[PDB]
Amino acid sequence: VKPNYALKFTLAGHTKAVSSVKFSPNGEWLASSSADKLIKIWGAYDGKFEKTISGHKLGISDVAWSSDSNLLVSASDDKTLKIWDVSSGKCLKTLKGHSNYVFCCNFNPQSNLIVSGSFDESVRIWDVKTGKCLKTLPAHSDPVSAVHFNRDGSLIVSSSYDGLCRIWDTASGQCLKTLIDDDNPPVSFVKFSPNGKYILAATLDNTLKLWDYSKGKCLKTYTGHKNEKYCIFANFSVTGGKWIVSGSEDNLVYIWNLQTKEIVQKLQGHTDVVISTACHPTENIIASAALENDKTIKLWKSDC
Ligand SMILES: Clc1ccc(OCCCNc2ncc[nH]2)c(Cl)c1
Repeated sequence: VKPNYALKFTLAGHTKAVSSVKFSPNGEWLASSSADKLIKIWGAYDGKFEKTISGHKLGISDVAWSSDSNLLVSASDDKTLKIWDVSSGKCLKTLKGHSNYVFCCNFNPQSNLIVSGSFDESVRIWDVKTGKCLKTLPAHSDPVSAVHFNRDGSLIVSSSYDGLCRIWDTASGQCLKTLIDDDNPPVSFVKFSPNGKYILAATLDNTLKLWDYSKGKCLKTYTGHKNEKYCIFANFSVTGGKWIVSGSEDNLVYIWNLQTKEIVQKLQGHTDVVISTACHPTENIIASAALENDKTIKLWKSDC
């Protein structure tokens, strides 16, 4: 009914704020991106540093894995995304088209496509093999904070400081849905649930909400943490108990019971804002990463 996540490893190496951490789908690796313009790879189970991947000319806000765990895509302040072959370290493609900072990115499950969101208020859909932009979506009227494909890649969800979450048809580019609550504070993060029936959205009023989007209504609300300034990732934890996991501006990792909405654990250790968390695909392992005054990544493990 409660997990018992405890610190196992602290991963040090980035020289500026860490922006994002993601587990490879095959569970072997952790990738991290940073304001220090670098991507670093780490052992998911031992926390052992593996390699550094370089090339962006400015800081990196996001990194994501392909489904086969062989490629990474990164989103940078240099207005580009880059596709990387992880084993060789080579930049396969540089995706050019955004006219300002690229803030978020993801592969679709088939991993033939990349979606990106930018400060330029647009969402773009890219072809992985050619590196060319397929669609530019006039998605929002403020910076785009997050983009995510659903389980079969037919849908994209985006969020923005303009207070909206929007659902897009991947194939046509048409806006299928706009989610409005009773109010519209900036939306700082969004992603589909594993089954694709729900979306989880963070707003900069210290609140996480679980939405049934097809019915366009809020089902759950998660509070207790602090989130008023940063685009903090949130996760569905599914390997053990069903949790909601998120970072917080009080330097803690918050874990909620998905159903009761109660806080079931708060992980202490970081010394600055926890901007990013990730959940291991098969083991009860959480990765967390923190901002400039901390710079470390932490690996936590629970027995349930
Ligand atoms: Cl001061 C500051 C401000 C922002 C930063 O990273 C961007 C936020 C985290 N990325 C993200 N959230 C959702 C999609 N990508 C960092 Cl590293 C430092």
